[PDB]
Amino acid sequence: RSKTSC
Amino acid sequence: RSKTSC
Amino acid sequence: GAMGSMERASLIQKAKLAEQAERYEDMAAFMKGAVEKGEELSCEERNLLSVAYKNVVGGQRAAWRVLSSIEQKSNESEEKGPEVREYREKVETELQGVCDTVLGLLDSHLIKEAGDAESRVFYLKMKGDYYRYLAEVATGDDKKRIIDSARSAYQEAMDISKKEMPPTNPIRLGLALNFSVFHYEIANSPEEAISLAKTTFDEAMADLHTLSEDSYKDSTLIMQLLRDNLTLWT
Amino acid sequence: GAMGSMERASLIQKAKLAEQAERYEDMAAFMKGAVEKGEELSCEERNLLSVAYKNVVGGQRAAWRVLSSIEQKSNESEEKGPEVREYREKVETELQGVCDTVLGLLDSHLIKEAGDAESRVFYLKMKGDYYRYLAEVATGDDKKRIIDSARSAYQEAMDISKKEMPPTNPIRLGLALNFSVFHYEIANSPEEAISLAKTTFDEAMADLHTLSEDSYKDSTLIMQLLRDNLTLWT
Ligand SMILES: [Ca+2]
Ligand SMILES: [Ca+2]
Ligand SMILES: [Cl-]
Ligand SMILES: [Cl-]
Ligand code: NA
Ligand code: NA
Ligand code: NA
Ligand code: NA
Ligand code: NA
Ligand code: NA
Ligand code: NA
Ligand code: NA
Ligand code: NA
Ligand code: NA
Repeated sequence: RSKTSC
Repeated sequence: RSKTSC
Repeated sequence: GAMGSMERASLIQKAKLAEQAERYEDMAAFMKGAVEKGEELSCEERNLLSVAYKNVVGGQRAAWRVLSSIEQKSNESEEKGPEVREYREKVETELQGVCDTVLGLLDSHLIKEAGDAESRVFYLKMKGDYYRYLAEVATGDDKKRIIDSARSAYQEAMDISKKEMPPTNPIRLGLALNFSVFHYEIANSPEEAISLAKTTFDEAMADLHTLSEDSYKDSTLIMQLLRDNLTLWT
Repeated sequence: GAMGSMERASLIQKAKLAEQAERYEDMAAFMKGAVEKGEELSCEERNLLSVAYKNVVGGQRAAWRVLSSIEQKSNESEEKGPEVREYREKVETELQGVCDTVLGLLDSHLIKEAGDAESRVFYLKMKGDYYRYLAEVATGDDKKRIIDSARSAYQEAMDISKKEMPPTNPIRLGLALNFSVFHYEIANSPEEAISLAKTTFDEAMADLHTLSEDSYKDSTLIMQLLRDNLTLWT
């Protein structure tokens, strides 16, 4: 999975 | 913590 | 009930899907719907019911403990108003409602229709468990009656399980595990807790030789939980 | 609203308690109540709003993916009836409702009152994010309009952030991160995704020398997420 902002 | 049944 | 229009089989199917999705509130509502169809539950269906509500109340209990800890420290400390108490009470009330819902299903009418040892002990253990969760947050006129309701349910389950099941039976083992935790955490009886855990462990150990490889694995898993508690308590 | 009778400050306090208890649905409802008081949100309050709904929709998205996978395999396979589709649709509808709720708060009236770059970019990025989550489950007449709404919101946020913020600004960095994921996952534009992630990373790298130790740590954390994606995509 591509990471998005935490 | 005391363990209880899963 | 909002599940009154759905087929029993479809409710069971969707409970299994919700479990796969880790949607335990949905799972619980589906299984509540299935129970309210009025037919007895199979072994697999009983376990779905138990898994669903255990996860729901487990999250509430964890949240309640966080908030109670914050509240206890506020009472040691700058005054920040009623908000901590209010929100702890909100979570507490929601937890009590789930427990009441489960106890209502057991009383109407799962227990009275349960005649086999495996079903009756299962439901009575559940009754003890959900009174125990009520007892964890009780601080009032009926904390003692709640504790005695948990004890009474566990005791009836124990009496049946000892007469009707082998010492390695996983339901018997999980019941004794939880009743020993009741003794240690709720009833202020750590010696009773330790005694029950030891005796339960030792009697199961002596019966393992009768079991298949798969049943051996099921029983030793729960025996390890008894051991973990004995190590914590002694 | 059920929060209309609670003080704004008490809603914020309880949002922080719910976060500590990992009660993110409660957290979101508290922050929705705070927004509906009509005052602008501070930086800390904006982050509470974002954390709450991100966790709520994050759980729904994870559940939707599990159920969609099961549904896709059923369509490859024995027929088991409408239940998988029905339950996937249930979760999907609940997810769309949360997204609509967030977008409603942004449109009434957070964005129009947001004049500083740090608030306006924050809210526009959020608008892009929640249209992106709608796009993930869209399969209809308006999938394209939903995608263009996400793109348009992200683009406006990008234009402001490039004019008004340094390349290491964590909001700018997180916006570019998520817009690059939009390009890769939603818009079928992997080359645009890679280009944006690289350029964003390289321009931040060249600005790190201006930062405190603490800001350096904040910026490099997000730069590592850009790097992780570039490694996955190339
Ligand atoms: Ca019967
Ligand atoms: Ca303003
Ligand atoms: Cl509250
Ligand atoms: Cl459904
Ligand atoms: Na039927
Ligand atoms: Na019956
Ligand atoms: Na207060
Ligand atoms: Na027997
Ligand atoms: Na020890
Ligand atoms: Na006020
Ligand atoms: Na305002
Ligand atoms: Na079916
Ligand atoms: Na600036
Ligand atoms: Na690679």
